[PDB]
Amino acid sequence: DYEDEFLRYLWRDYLYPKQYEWVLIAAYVAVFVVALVGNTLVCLAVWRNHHMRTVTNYFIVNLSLADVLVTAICLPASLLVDITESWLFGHALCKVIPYLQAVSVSVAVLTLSFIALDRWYAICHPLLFKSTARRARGSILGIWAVSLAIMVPQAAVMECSSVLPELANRTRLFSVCDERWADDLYPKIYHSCFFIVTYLAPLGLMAMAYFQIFRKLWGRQGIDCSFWNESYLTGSRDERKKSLLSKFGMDEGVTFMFIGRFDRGQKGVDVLLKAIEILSSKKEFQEMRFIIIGKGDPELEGWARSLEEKHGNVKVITEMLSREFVRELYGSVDFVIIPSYFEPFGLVALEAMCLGAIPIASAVGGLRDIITNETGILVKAGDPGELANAILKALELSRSDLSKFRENCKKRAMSFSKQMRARRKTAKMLMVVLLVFALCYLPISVLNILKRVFGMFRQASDREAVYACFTFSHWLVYANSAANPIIYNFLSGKFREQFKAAF
Ligand SMILES: Cc1ccc(-n2nccn2)c(C(=O)N2CCN(c3nc4cc(Cl)ccc4o3)CC[C@H]2C)c1
Repeated sequence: DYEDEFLRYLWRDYLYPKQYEWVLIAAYVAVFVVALVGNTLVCLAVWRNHHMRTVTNYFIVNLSLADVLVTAICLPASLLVDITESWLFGHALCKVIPYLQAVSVSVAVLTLSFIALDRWYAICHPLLFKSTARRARGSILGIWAVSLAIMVPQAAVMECSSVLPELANRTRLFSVCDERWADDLYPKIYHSCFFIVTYLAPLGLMAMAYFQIFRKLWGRQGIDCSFWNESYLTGSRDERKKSLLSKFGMDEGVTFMFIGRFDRGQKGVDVLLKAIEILSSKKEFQEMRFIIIGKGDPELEGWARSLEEKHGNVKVITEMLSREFVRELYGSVDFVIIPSYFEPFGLVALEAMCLGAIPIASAVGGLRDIITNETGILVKAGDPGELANAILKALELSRSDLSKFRENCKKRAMSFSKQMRARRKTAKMLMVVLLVFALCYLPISVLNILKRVFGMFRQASDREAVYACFTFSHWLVYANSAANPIIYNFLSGKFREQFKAAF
């Protein structure tokens, strides 16, 4: 009958001294200061400098401000509650602080989502990529609006109660803050939807987005620009060409060069050979030199050697060469032909371009991205005829200086390589941030979903370790706020620079 009543009456002053408290305090103040100075350093770094004012960094600022909010208001309250098992604040703050916590979690997740979306467009759909500062500073406002709108039920249900309800004796030592619902459907529904909205759906979506992003960035680390440059070549280019041609027993002429596996339906050496057969006539053919380098199918090798013994301006190399010598080739020949069928990386285009070799390549895959206007010739893949015509145009261009074209090739290759490297680094950082986020909010979510929907931890002496789980989960949640600036400091060069300069 009056068991809970009487037991509460007897044990109401039984404080149980927790063995590990000073470590919790130390952890909380550590996280507190680190999150504060870290996130403020983020905000300062971005706001002050102009090169930092990027959409990604505007969002990162939004995230940092969210974390600042949480760290300032909710972290100390969470510390006090978790240590003293009591609510030491007003009835108003009992609604406000958990509300601000929910809202800020929302803001954080949505921010990461917009980061992921922005990067997903920039990388996976470059053509549709629209991302001005006006969009960001206006989308952030939408994030805060929705976040401040959909969290009002939690503010509503937050109540500050103490002694067991329906009890005449309102005597108490301490009060506590918790949720008060009517129908038991309401808390289950709201908390399941809270887990879904603030964790499940956006982290799923972002998992997809970063999956596609990393799939698009995979294997694209760029090339060694320190190796692939003309600096290690001696003399003038035309004299290197003259030396090269005379070394193969040929005379001066507009030199084209293929390098790749002799494949049927990949590197397209067959397209090249066919194109040479097309060029076997015409007046222009004698003005051309061809150097076909590679090794693959015996049929294609024979097909090449036949041309090497038919036309005096065609040399075939099935010999194994060194990178230094390949470099020397790229810095000697006039044009390099990449008749690929689906070339996803086009490292030959980059490596050759860095050495002034002008690319004549099939408009497929990576090549399309690398070779733009005023920096190469692009061909419908597969068609030997259009390739031959491209070679003819190359010849008609060779009756001019071509030097600025080559310098354009160099610049394009270098900027492209640097861009893909920067891209890689950025995506890596954002990935790590998302990951650390997920791991940080995982325990509190598994606990909340196990406490508010699928039963609870309310029965008997099944509470002592559960409190410890909850305190740890809370601390972790706040530790994320300290984590992000550190992540930025290890994985973003510009943030490193600004974090150093701030001292
Ligand atoms: C302390 C803390 C930290 C993070 C939390 N989180 N889990 C998921 C998202 N974020 C929670 C938590 O379990 N939340 C979020 C909001 N809630 C809440 N209660 C709080 C009490 C204090 Cl002292 C300070 C902040 C508080 O936020 C009550 C509802 C419930 C869903 C609690």
